[PDB]
Amino acid sequence: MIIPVRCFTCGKIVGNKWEAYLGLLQAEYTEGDALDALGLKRYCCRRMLLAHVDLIEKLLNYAPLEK
Amino acid sequence: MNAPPAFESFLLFEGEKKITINKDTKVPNACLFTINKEDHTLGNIIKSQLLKDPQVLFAGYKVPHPLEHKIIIRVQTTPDYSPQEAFTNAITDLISELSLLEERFRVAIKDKQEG
Amino acid sequence: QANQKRITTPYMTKYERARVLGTRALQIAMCAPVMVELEGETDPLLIAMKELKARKIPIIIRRYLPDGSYEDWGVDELIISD
Amino acid sequence: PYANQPTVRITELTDENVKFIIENTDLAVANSIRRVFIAEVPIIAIDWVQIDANSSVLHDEFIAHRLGLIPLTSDDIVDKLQYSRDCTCEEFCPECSVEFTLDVRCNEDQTRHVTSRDLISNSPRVIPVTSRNEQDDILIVKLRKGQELRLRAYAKKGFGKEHAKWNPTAGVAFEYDPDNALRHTVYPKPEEWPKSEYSELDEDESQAPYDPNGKPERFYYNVESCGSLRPETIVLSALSGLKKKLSDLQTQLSHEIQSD
Amino acid sequence: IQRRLIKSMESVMVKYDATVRNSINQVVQLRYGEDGLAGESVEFQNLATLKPSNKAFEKKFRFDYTNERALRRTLQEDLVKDVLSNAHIQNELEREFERMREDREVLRVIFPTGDSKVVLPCNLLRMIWNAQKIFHINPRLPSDLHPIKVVE
Amino acid sequence: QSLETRAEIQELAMVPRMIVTPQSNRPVMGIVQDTLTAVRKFTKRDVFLERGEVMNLLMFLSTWDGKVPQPAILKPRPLWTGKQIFSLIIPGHINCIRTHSTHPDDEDSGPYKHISPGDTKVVVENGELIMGILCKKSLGTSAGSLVHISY
Amino acid sequence: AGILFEDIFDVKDIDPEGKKFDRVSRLHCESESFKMDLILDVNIQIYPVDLGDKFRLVIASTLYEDGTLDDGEYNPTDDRPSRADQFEYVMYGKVYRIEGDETSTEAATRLSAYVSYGGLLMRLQGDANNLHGFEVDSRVYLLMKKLA
Amino acid sequence: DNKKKIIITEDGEFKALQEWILETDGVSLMRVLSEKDVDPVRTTSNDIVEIFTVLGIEAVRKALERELYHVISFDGSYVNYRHLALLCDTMTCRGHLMAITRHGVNRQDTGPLMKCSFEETVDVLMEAAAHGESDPMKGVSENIMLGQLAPAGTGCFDLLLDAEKCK
Amino acid sequence: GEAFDWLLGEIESKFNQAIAHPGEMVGALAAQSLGEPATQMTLN
Amino acid sequence: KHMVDDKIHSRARGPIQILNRQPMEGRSRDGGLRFGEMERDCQIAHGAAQFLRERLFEASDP
Ligand SMILES: [Zn+2]
Ligand SMILES: [Zn+2]
Repeated sequence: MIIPVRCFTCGKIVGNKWEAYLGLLQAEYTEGDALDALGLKRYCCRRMLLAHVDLIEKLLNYAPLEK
Repeated sequence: MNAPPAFESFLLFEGEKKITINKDTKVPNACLFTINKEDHTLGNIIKSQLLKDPQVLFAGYKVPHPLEHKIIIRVQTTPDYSPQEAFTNAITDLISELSLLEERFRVAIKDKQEG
Repeated sequence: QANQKRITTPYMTKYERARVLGTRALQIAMCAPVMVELEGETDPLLIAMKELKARKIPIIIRRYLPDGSYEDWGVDELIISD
Repeated sequence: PYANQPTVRITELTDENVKFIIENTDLAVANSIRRVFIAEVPIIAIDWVQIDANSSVLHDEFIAHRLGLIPLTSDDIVDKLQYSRDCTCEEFCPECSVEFTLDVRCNEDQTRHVTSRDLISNSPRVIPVTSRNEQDDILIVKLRKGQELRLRAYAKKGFGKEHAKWNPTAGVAFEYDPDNALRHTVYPKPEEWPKSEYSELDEDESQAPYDPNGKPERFYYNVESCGSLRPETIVLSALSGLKKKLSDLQTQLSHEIQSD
Repeated sequence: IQRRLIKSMESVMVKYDATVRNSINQVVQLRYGEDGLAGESVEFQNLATLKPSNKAFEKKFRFDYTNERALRRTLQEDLVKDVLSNAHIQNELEREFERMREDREVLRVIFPTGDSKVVLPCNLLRMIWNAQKIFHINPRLPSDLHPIKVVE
Repeated sequence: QSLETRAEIQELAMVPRMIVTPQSNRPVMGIVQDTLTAVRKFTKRDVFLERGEVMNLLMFLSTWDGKVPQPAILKPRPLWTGKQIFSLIIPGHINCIRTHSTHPDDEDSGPYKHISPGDTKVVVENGELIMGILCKKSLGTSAGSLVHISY
Repeated sequence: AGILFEDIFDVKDIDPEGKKFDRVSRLHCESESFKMDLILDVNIQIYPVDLGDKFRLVIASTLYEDGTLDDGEYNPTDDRPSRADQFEYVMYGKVYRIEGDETSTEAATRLSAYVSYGGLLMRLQGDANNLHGFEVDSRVYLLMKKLA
Repeated sequence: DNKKKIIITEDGEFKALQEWILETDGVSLMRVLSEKDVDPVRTTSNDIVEIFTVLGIEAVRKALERELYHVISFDGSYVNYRHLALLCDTMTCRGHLMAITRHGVNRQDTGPLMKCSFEETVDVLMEAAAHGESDPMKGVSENIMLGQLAPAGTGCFDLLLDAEKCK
Repeated sequence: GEAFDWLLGEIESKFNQAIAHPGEMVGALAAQSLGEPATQMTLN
Repeated sequence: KHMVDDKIHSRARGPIQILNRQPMEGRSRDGGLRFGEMERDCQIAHGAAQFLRERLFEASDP
């Protein structure tokens, strides 16, 4: 639902790159160039950022249980 | 339900010996070293160091089961030598090699950070 | 039936071996005397197999014939293959 | 019958990785060093969580697992701390553990990013790597107005054999014989394969001529750090840990030999 | 089909008189498989006297006790002398060949198609090979086996 | 749940007693996927094992007398062959002739019948794999294979 | 001495049927002193052999220069004088077949000894006079050296 | 060669003569056999019922063995002949073609309890009640139902203690 | 002679081992041997 | 969805059904595994009469 912390394969930290990745994408980067800007050179970490679906943004459309 | 704790690969159970030496009766001057809570990391280096000893006739290791956490190292030496002595010398040589490698890596790091 | 002429095989069948070993192992487990010597065996099955190899199981196999008669063979009288 | 005399040559040293070469050592020694980089170099990581309040959309184990994987600077503290197995204290103490606290509440209308910057420690030396004084902070959870996350973590000493969260590496590239001279690989079509970065061959030549008398020497390493330890600290701690494994093994060996 | 077959044959069993009988004690087979042998121990073999011609059968199975030098190559000196001199032995070998020829005709009426592949208990060629290797038989030297000993 | 039933199963239904089936007088279990592809690759003619590799493999022989066999190649460098190690795996002194699946049908007629160019024509003698590439035909569930002859 | 056969051979062909294995090559050779054909499987990876080469082949029952049997077991820590010191390529195998042109009545004029060096096959065929040392299921050594 | 005419030449070799054979789509074995220039010795059929009606119980035994073997081996498989022989003897040991069905298996004198195990449980037990049939408990099904040791394998004999050998 | 005598003994022992054992449920065994291959052969 | 932890099951003298005093059916009922007709036929072919009696008499509903 949320960006993983580490790459499943190598263990590189990708948790701090989702927001930067999105900011680069709205900056008219291609996904490949964006992944290059964040330093994801192994295709495992590129897999992590490139195949992520941010479902938490949809789960935050529901009001919480307590106000 | 059946997951062993992850520390069981590294930690010795109470009353369990780290290493056990058993005489191999098939051939003379051979021993089996059953080392608990170790894996290929030490087995491979100990075996390969023992292969550098010309007085060692056989040096092999196996992890009998990956789900279990022991290794067995079989060492056969020449009659004038001993498998226990060979194993001891192999560990001593590995320790000296790693000490030298550590000191040289410290020197290389110092050179790289300095210039 | 004339015991002087028994027509059945002189070999112990696999089923005879199985049941004789199981029976004797139960007898040993129920504190029956052992007929062979023992080094350190405590499993009744091992003791029963040792007794069978030694040919010292005190059991008689009563093999029934289709006509209704029977033939009694001592476990020591049969040829143990396996 | 005696030890190798390995030499070392570091070809790159940054804060992110160390690229070096070990020569005149056995392949087993090189691979055990490589394995210890991953599995027997201790670091500090969150291994105990107490959720006092979690109104977020991720359940408690999700947050706990996520906190465990945040790297914590472990450089000089990991050698000093003890394993909780070895500590003579109760569940915790400052000699075997580091206390973290996290307390965030989304009161404002925009989504609140609970990041690793919100992990407040009692020890200034052991902090989240991203929080160390660029790279953004690791995201623990996004909160909506009215959602709240309050927890209390304890970080422990461990290595990658127990859990990958105690693995300090973000990839260990290991290579040897870049030109296939030992023929430990057999390419069906050697021309089809790209050249290693460490290759020394002219482009017409696909692989080196076969070396019948050759042995694996000159192992190339690129140890990338997740952040907890410096890459050179990972390598030094790996060598020290392997040497102490061998020393303990020799001690137990001596007790077994003399007891016989 | 499996259930039907099982319920039809479930109680058929080999009895201690070696007959195969059902629960009613009726006789289904006087010997199991017509040969009283279990199916685990049997194996594929070849009948060597089925396919060959009369000339080839004669040449391969008729012991030739007239060729002195051939016997000298195959057998040792005392065996050669006994085989060439004695006529009782020669008659024994002649009747051996006649018995094999009768067996040949019996096989020819059993297997009207020339298929020598048969399933039999003991793999005699493999046992012969085992004996050759266990006792280090030299195929190039004359043997000390009397053909009368083979027949008997 | 009893010694009698335990003895029954141990003497009748144990898997080694179940290797050959009465259905078709052949083995019911044989060597299977990875072990079969690998034994085919292992018994090829150009498989040469080094001293350390050979000792590694001999660690996994339960029925090993502890004697390292004399390597098939002594010089310029000691090398054992895959057939030389499978010979140690093969039990007893069994004798077996088979043919690898790629055995050409016109090879048993011409010359080279007993020295096969393709290393087909499996020949095991006295429990040593004298020659040939092992495969389904030699280690599978068919009749007359090495596993059958071993049983 | 322990030598069953010795001669100088000349590589007349390599892999007539084509390369079957990558690291192994079949040599069809003929000598001059005895007129014996040879088929030999050699590991060309470690001991390459080119067409037209000329080598000395020595089938021996033992490696020790003095008559002394071998145990068939690998003893690398052996300091005795071995005749493998005088050769480049050495293999160790067993004779698994001896054919001939014998008849039911005549002995063999030509023999054909087959040896297997752990799967690397050799056939040495020629006059039966030169192959009396060969007996089936007997261990031998190759002892082969290249010469100019 | 399975349909060719295999003869033995005067020299003693097996020779496969390549001859014309006819395959019909129906069966009148009774009539076709009695036709001029038709071989009344090798002409056969795959309809085992007609073989039983024309040639008899042993002829249908052999033919049924042949047809089952053809069904089993057509896919290259192989089954030990004793299994086919036992199945074919079961279907022919009572002089008629005993189908492997309730109409052939529950019509023999196997005992009501064995029959109820297979099929027609209620009809079989009701027939046995109406006729006072007695099951002698000879088969394995009957003993299995009563929880007794089946006379099968390890149950086909008795064990006695040897008093003279316990010494 | 030694090889032939050993061969005779081996043939005798293996033949006596191939004899069917009283108590073999050859009927159930045959039903299984004929029904197991039936599960592989084609329906159409 | 098929995780082993939702499938692993064992029994040793658990609850029994009311009508026939045999083990229950299912993991959820702590039931026993069915020793069916085909298992009976297999063990008849094996010749294991005491094991067959144990499974069909003594381990089910004595
Ligand atoms: Zn990665
Ligand atoms: Zn503490």
